[PDB]
Amino acid sequence: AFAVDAAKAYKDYLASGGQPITNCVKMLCTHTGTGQAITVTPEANMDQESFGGASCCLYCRCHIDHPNPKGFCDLKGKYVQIPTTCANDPVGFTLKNTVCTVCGMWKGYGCSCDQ
Amino acid sequence: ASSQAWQPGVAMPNLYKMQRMLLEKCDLQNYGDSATLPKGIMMNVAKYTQLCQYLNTLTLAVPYNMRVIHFGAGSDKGVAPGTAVLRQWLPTGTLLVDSDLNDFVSDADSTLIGDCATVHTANKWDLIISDMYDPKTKNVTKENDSKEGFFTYICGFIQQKLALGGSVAIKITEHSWNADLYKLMGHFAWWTAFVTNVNASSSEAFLIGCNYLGKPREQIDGYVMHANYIFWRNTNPIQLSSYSLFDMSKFPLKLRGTAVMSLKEGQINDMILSLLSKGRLIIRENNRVVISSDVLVNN
Ligand SMILES: C[n+]1cn([C@@H]2O[C@H](COP(=O)(O)OP(=O)(O)OP(=O)(O)OC[C@H]3O[C@@H](n4cnc5c(N)ncnc54)[C@H](O)[C@@H]3O)[C@@H](O)[C@H]2O)c2nc(N)[nH]c(=O)c21
Ligand SMILES: C[n+]1cn([C@@H]2O[C@H](COP(=O)(O)OP(=O)(O)O)[C@@H](O)[C@H]2O)c2nc(N)[nH]c(=O)c21
Ligand SMILES: C[S@@+](CC[C@H](N)C(=O)[O-])C[C@H]1O[C@@H](n2cnc3c(N)ncnc32)[C@H](O)[C@@H]1O
Ligand SMILES: [Zn+2]
Ligand SMILES: [Zn+2]
Repeated sequence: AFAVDAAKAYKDYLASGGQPITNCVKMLCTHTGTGQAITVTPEANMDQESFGGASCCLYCRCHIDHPNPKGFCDLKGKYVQIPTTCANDPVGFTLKNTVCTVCGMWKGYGCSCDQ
Repeated sequence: ASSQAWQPGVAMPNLYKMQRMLLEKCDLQNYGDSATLPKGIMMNVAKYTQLCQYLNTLTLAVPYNMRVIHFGAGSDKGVAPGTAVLRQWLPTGTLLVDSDLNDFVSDADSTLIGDCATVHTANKWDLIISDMYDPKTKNVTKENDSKEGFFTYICGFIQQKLALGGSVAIKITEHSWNADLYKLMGHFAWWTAFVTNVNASSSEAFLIGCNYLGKPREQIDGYVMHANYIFWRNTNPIQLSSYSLFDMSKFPLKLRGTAVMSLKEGQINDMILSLLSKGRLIIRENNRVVISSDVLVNN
């Protein structure tokens, strides 16, 4: 029943004052995009930065199985939009937040389907 | 600032290609200088963006289900910044395959790890990008001679796996070059040596073969042409610039919907070569894409 819970171990490392995973690939874009969380092309707006998916995936960066029965990655081959205020640690941001299935935005950082 | 500072880079002028210069040491006035990049942008993101900005001005064939292979996509960082720019640049649906001698994580549809000499593929490709560079090239213990290594593989790969009408972008430097590679540029409708403005302080250049004809259009001597490239770089200092990176509005490659036909040997008349030269045609099979990596087994 064992399994390496790398998502947890990383937060415990960030709370332990650890250095966030670097070398996340920031993309050049107009910053006039939709603002959606995970897109097929950079969609950052004036308040976000677009990054290559693979570079922001904890599982891809650490060479460990993904938490999906098949082993499919939902970031690889796509672009993740990260608020400019949290762009110093994109991997940690994608682990701590979730995407709204209705508008496709970040809950608490764009999503407003509660309005 | 110069007029070409607002360009993504500079292409070797035609008059330098027609000279017969002897090989001299490359001595750039600004060698070592670093360009000022936009906040948080990696050098290879800026470099691939300017390359793609320039490729947008050429007669590239861009069909549906386009096939692109990217060699030397890894980095010491463990990520593939160049593959990220290509993914951004190529139309949705484009098949992107990358490879490198060292392990790395990529946004490519499929990644192969190992010497490029162990990579095999049943099908042809529409575009080939090589950023391969052997670090041992830094040890200059003798005359700058034509290099073997991956260049031998690349020359064979272009001749057997590049679709007619297809294009290539191969990275070279003063000492990382191959004479047979320059000779192949003559097998394309048009070619050039392109220098990005963000890395103008380097002897680095991307040899660009535009629209492969499968047959020589002009006779090129690689030893003479590489000497011509050095003469150009030595006599034309290029101002470092990242200006082209601030306008990303027209960046994505337009899907021309170039026709893909499976014509055979002996059906290639003059009209076909004319359409190939303008990127209006791609000649190759449209079968499933299969790639493999040889695995040597020892004790
Ligand atoms: C052009 N040039 C070359 N040299 C000398 O000749 C050697 C070999 O020359 P080169 O063919 O490597 O060319 P250059 O120095 O222009 O290459 P540069 O370092 O800019 O690297 C070009 C690209 O290759 C790749 N690359 C370079 N080094 C490595 C590496 N170790 N591993 C992987 N990729 C690498 C990178 O993508 C990099 O941007 C140099 O290390 C230097 O002593 C020069 N010396 C002076 N004083 N002035 C020059 O103008 C000059
Ligand atoms: C950029 N480019 C240059 N050529 C050829 O080279 C010639 C000179 O083009 P150039 O040297 O880029 O200068 P220009 O600004 O005066 O056009 C063209 O008229 C073409 O014959 C080209 N030929 C093809 N097939 N494709 C290209 O992308 C291409
Ligand atoms: C300039 S680095 C590539 C940088 C990459 N394009 C990027 O976006 O950051 C050159 C790469 O060539 C690779 N390389 C060198 N010789 C090779 C060979 N024979 N086969 C495959 N890859 C090779 C090295 O492993 C190295 O990662
Ligand atoms: Zn992943
Ligand atoms: Zn929502």
